Amino acid sequence: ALPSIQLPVDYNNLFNEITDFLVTFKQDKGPKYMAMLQKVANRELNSVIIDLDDILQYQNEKFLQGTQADDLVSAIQQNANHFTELFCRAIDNNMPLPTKEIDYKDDVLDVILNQRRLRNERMLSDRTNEIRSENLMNDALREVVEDETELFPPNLTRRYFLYFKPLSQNCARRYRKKAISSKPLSVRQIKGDFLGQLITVRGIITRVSDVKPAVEVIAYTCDQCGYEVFQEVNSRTFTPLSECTSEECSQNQTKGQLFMSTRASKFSAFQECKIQELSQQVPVGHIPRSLNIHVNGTLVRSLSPGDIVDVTGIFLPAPYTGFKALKAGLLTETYLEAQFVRQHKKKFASFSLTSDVEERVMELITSGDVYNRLAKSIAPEIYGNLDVKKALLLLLVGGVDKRVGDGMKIRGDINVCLMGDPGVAKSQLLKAICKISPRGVYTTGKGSSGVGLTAAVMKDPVTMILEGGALVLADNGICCIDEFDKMDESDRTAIHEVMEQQTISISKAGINTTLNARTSILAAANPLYGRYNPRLSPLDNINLPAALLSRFDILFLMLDIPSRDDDEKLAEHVTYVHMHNKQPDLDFTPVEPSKMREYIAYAKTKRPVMSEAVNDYVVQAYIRLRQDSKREMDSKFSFGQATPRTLLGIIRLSQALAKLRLADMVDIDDVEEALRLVRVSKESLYQ
Amino acid sequence: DDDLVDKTKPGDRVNVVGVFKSLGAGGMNQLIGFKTLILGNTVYPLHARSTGVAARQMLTDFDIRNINKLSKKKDIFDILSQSLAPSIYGHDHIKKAILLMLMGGVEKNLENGSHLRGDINILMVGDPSTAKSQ
Ligand SMILES: Nc1ncnc2c1ncn2[C@@H]1O[C@H](COP(=O)(O)OP(=O)(O)O)[C@@H](O)[C@H]1O
Repeated sequence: ALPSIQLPVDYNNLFNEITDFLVTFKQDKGPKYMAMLQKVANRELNSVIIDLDDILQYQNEKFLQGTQADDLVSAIQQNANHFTELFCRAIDNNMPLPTKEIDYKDDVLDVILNQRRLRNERMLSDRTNEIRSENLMNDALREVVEDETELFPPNLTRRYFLYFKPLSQNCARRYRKKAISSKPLSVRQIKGDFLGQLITVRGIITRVSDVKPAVEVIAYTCDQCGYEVFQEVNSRTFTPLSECTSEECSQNQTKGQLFMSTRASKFSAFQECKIQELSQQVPVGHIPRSLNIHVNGTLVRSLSPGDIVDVTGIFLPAPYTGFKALKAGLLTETYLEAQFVRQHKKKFASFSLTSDVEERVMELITSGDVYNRLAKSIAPEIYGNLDVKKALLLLLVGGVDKRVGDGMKIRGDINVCLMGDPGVAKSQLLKAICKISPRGVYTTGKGSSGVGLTAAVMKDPVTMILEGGALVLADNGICCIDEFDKMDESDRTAIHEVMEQQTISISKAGINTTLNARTSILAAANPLYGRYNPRLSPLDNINLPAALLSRFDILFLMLDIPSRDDDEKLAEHVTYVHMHNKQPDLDFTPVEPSKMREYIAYAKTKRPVMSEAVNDYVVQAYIRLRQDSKREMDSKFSFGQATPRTLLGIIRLSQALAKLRLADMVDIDDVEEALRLVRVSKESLYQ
Repeated sequence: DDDLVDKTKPGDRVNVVGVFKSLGAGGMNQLIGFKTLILGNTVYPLHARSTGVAARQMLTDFDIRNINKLSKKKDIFDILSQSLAPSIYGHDHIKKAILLMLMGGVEKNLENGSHLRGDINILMVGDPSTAKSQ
């Protein structure tokens, strides 16, 4: 009964060689990870990051200089779960322990482990005194002390954590080895044979839960024998235990009666979410599935919902089956444990490094004529509309704010509407804008109702929260909106509530919340039946009241005059699209969006300040606008009224225009550009 | 079973060949047991009138040699145009496009941009009883 199997996997010399690689590494002053371990011993960091490349670099290094190394990349790659603690107990062999005197305000966790380090040694110092005092080289005298005393386990006092990291193909491109762990694989590609492996998946973060502590081990005070009982739980649920389980309360008539304790237990950060399929490699008639991923420890609070992320980890089952009668006997429900996060579309306001950044940013700066180059680069796949692209470049900036303090804020947001139909292909840009921009949700007219894009209340799974909508999702980002003309009339009311910032009021059956939203609005509606009748007026061919048009600072019109000379360049434009896969030729090179947004995000941290001469230039220029707008008062081609919100925008615009100079140099040509985009945006209906 | 997991989406027409087996203790332990199932199976999706794939049609070397003999001509577009009106008089230029929609055009998705649409969509209009429903 119960036979045994030998396998080529060893645990002995692998533990020996993994000690040497943990010690002997010099390439990337002294040893790399010991200085990191001294930084861990500095008690200022909680994570340990292990690559696979320096392993493979070492594995290249040992064969070329010495006889033979045991393979260790594919060794970890197979089972990958026993390599957690068998690696980590070798770390505690070597440690620069007293490297800094403890701070009084360091950590309440730190003062507890310092006790259990010291209480271990003082208990160790007692037993070696009694044995030498009762005699009848001292290694066996040391060894007698080792087994006659109950101690705290070394698993109980750790204070740090370790996360693995998958290898890139880049070093695998030089020397091909077991690079199977890092491929963009699908949930459909997850066959049930990849259990225990280390994988790489990607998708969309959907229905993120909340972070709440997970109990791991529980302390138990005796109060009679004075020991501490410890119970490790790896199940879903558990039980409290009996009255005592001491060795000294044992073999005695009166046992104790215990109770647990809070401050001595060890907890863990816990939160999970679900990943939906990428919706690009899905077969032609299928519906995307989901997958459960547990997240533990340091990496928590790092995954916003509705993103694109590369998740790598190791693939483990959970003991669970479905309904009671449907159980075929051994039903294994799986999950994935998160190990490393690499996000596509790297989020702004999260970097501070500038040196390797300005290694490429200064080359963009020293390229010359940058501001005209930018709007050429965002969605260049149409012809013309450069001033139209120029304003949308400025929509990408935004990024200004001011509160007077004990008062009100001002919203530094731009709201550009688009009018015209149909051969301008506006939706080619509408998909392009929310694609490059981080936190970009593409929305339609009817597919969200008045309750859809706002929040909702449903029963919480395992961890009655407010499940939010798209505008709840796409805060601090830009919402792309199709066909505002066909919304619900109640859905119009919420949009007016965004033009005053952060306001979403709810007076439903049990909900009285006023939730906040740092969103941004782009809208595009179509004109009336027919197309551009000069017999029709402004607001005659418009299906919306002008109070909503007063809330729009910037408005465009998409004319289509069939002109003879404008076609031949546009004909050569569109035919060149299908000849190749790139439009510009010998005059321009496009900016890739990843390098583009980093220059944007660095420009988002400037906050230019105005001056006094630019104060003088704007005031009389507003008297220019206020005087000639109020001399018509008609339903003619000119619009009716000029708001003070027009001045609120154009001050904010030249402020945002100063941000692309990155210099806090609000000047005369700063404002000179701002007036040009006002008079051309309006009244382009002359031809 | 193992190589047979997930060949069908819900909503198709599939032939199933297997063995009708009844397991379980039918209530005689301590009101009806003997629930049944079918195992040892092979799965064959079949074409519907309006659901699922019909592209399982084979091509022999004898077949394609006829196609290669056919495509070496100069007026086969006319013959294929006149072929699709088996019982309908006229409508010559209408039938020509109906070849072309099933061709579907070419699709070239741009590098890190958007796709460019390739298929073709047609509406017709006319007086009734003029082969509109035919
Ligand atoms: N050119 C034609 N050749 C042969 N039959 C025709 C022709 N035009 C109409 N028909 C007859 O018209 C009938 C179909 O009517 P149809 O125009 O398709 O319906 P509806 O106009 O209500 O959509 C068929 O039964 C067919 O026999």
